[PDB]
Amino acid sequence: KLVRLPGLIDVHVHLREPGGTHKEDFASGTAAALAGGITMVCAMPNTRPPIIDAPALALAQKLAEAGARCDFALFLGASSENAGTLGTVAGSAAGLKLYLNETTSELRLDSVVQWMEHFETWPSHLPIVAHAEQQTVAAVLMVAQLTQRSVHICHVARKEEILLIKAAKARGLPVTCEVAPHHLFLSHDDLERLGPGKGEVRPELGSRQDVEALWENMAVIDCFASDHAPHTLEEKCGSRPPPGFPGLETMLPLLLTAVSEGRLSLDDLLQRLHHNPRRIFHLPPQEDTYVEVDLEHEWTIPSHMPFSKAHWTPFEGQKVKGTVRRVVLRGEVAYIDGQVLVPPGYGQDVRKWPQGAVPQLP
Amino acid sequence: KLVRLPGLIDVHVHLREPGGTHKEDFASGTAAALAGGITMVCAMPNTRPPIIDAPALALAQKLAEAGARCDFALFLGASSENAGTLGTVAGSAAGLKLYLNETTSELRLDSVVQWMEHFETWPSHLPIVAHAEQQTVAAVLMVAQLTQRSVHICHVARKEEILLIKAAKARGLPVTCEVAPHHLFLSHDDLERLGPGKGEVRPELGSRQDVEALWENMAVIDCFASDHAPHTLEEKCGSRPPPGFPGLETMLPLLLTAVSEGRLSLDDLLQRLHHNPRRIFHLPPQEDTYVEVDLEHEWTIPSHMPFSKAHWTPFEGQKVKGTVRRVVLRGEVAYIDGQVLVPPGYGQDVRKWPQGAVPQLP
Ligand SMILES: [Zn+2]
Ligand SMILES: [Zn+2]
Ligand SMILES: [Zn+2]
Ligand SMILES: [Zn+2]
Ligand SMILES: [Zn+2]
Ligand SMILES: [Zn+2]
Ligand SMILES: [Zn+2]
Ligand SMILES: [Zn+2]
Repeated sequence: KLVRLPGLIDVHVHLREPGGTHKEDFASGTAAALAGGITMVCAMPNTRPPIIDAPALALAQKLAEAGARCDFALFLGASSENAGTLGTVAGSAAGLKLYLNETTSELRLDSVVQWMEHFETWPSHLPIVAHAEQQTVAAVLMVAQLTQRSVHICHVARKEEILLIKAAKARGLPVTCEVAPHHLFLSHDDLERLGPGKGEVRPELGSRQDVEALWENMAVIDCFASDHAPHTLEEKCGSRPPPGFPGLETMLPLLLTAVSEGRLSLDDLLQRLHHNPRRIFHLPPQEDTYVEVDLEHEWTIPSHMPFSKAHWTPFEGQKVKGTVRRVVLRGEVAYIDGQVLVPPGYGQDVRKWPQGAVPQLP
Repeated sequence: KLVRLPGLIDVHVHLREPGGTHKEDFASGTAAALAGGITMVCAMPNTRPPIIDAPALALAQKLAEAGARCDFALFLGASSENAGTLGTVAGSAAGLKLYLNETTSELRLDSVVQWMEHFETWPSHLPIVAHAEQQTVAAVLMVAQLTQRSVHICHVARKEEILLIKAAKARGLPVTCEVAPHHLFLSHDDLERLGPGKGEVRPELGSRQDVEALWENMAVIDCFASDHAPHTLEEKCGSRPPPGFPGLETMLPLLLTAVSEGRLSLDDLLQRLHHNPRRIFHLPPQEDTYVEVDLEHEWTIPSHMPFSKAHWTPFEGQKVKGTVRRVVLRGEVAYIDGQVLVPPGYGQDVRKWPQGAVPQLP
């Protein structure tokens, strides 16, 4: 009755530690990951302090080693001051994150020349990922070509963006991309229900035509990733709502529903939540690690999932078919039927495993 | 000084056992694989008897389990009589092999309708690979679309073929392909040296323009695979030369030379000899497995490599930079500097590992 999947990987999560632990911490965010059938996460650097230098990375690594329940890697963040300074720690990170649209004064880059400087100084064998919306996708692709290296585009959300990436791939350019579940399963049609606070997300929800273009161009999508961006309901419904949705606990149930409906195959799903994340980010295998899912159980997403401290979900009310029943991580039962069974600190930094270093020429 | 690589995978080898063991056997062919930095091979079914039914597969599995020194999976072969009969053993094979051009009376398919029948009856979640040259590439792609599933094209050798596959990928069709080293590093210019016997291979050596098109379209190539096709020198130089080159021991040195010359990156190589083979064929990770290579040592390929019983090589005289120094397979030293150190039978059938079954819906 159950289907055994390999350990799934989410390459785009915000776990809020250090500095935003009321929204989520490593322990709660990785519990959410396990309950969503995810056994490895890559955590983004827009924490407080942001992970933009070696001291901040060192702090975040110890906090994750002590709090994470699943395995992880941590991104470094590009700033207006750190190009050329990250070489000694670069290989210990998941990759480098560029925030190319509206952002915090610390990750903010004010000039494309600063993007160039990062592409030129970051080690050429290590991953670079970009938050790049609309024409910014084209712009960062140009910078990647000028510096003759690859780039990965986060959360593609629009017909415009997926078709641009499609055209770049047709020209043989080294670009990969990911799509988040809210851009496949929500649209403008849902903003009346969500309201302008809860509905705030970046990239914003697309039109029906945007959603249909992403599905029609599934072949262009290399990865799914949640962009798990937990904020409390008070923050989402308050005066200055921060953008973002929680998504770790809902991503796999949503996608399994789509598999059961024949919208994509099980293999299509596993390429995008396992094999392609591995190969783009050079993430190591996890020994004795698997996820058991039940594809027959129909349920309705409630007003909040059990684990994320966000304590809300934009998918409330959607019917899904597909449940995570059991997760085994490195030989230990990590999750069964609504209970996480590995403690904070069980998770490890995969970049410290010998098989987790990115291969490079001498 | 040494570069650590993961365990490399060759998805296209002919190991000649059962029935052609003077050309190669599991023990000698997997020694050649290890000396070439390969830790897992997928063996083709055109043996004697050919692996076209459950009894033949059972025999080949035991012979491989007893003789293989590295890990393996075995292909089943499509015949004019076995469509609809392989369902119980299909999941235990690497995949199904279709020989669509000139071949033996046992793997010979006389009608595209027989290709259709195989695409319709072989389990939809399991791999299908095709020897398909020139217009046969287009024909098998059509059959794949009619049956709405994927196909993998073996040894792409011509500008015509890579551009057709390129066009299919631009239309979002589920097709992958592999290229063999002789089609990247040899051409018509080498036939005078090789002669018409040694030079006989299928697909035949291409023109300079074919070779240049493959390099220019590297982005379209998903895998490298040797098409290791050992025949003795007596056979290659005799009256009716069989097509094929040995290649396990020369593939990685040739490609490392190209990396050192900047023709492709180390990552490009590892996508094509590790990550993409894994994800196309759902091959499991190998624990505690790695290859150490030396990228500074310049040497000239001799008249025969140490291990393959073929006892000849078409790459004789080429200068290479790159050597396999050490291979560790599942925690045991398997190869050092010209000596294989694991015995016949150390290798295992990866499809019997829990992590080596192809995931499928209930
Ligand atoms: Zn973002
Ligand atoms: Zn991302
Ligand atoms: Zn994000
Ligand atoms: Zn890798
Ligand atoms: Zn062939
Ligand atoms: Zn092949
Ligand atoms: Zn072959
Ligand atoms: Zn797989």
